[PDB]
Amino acid sequence: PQITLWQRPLVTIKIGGQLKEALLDTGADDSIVAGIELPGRWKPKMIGGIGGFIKVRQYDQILIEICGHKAIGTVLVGPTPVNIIGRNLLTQIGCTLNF
Amino acid sequence: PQITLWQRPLVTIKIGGQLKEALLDTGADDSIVAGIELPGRWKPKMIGGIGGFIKVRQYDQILIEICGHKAIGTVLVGPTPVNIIGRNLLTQIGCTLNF
Repeated sequence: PQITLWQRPLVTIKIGGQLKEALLDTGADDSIVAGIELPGRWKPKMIGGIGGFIKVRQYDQILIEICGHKAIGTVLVGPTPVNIIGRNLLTQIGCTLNF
Repeated sequence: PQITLWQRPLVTIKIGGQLKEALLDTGADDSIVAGIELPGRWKPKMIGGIGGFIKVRQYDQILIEICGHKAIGTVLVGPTPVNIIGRNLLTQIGCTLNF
């Protein structure tokens, strides 16, 4: 479909039974979700953002169904403001920026 | 043109005789630019980000030529690690997220 940036670009995700809403972000190299209970072994990485660095938990091989398109990528769990579906998942779902 | 998100969508911007590169960012409601000397008056505003918060200069009605497309909107100047062309300008040049 096409979205049409007059509204913030939100899509729904299904990540391990938890139905949460997430933003498609073109200027986010990674996807970070807040509030989800994610289960297993994790490698701790530190991410950057603007005036910010937060320790995310890097969990690999997590299936996330983004708006009814599936992608098995890497999701970071953290105290983020809005949930992000960044480039690492956007590529799998075939997302393109156009003008 | 349609940008593939396998590589960061960095576009060239022309803002007041200063040529620079900027990120095409759907997850930012406002466009922020680092310390590029801009002329005029500025209104207080400080915005929400991941990790924290930064104070900017609400500069309304300044022109920015993004990929040779002219747009005029509110640009913010400040402690940004990286440059952003956010939603308030993104829809003026005609940008859509397709999938």
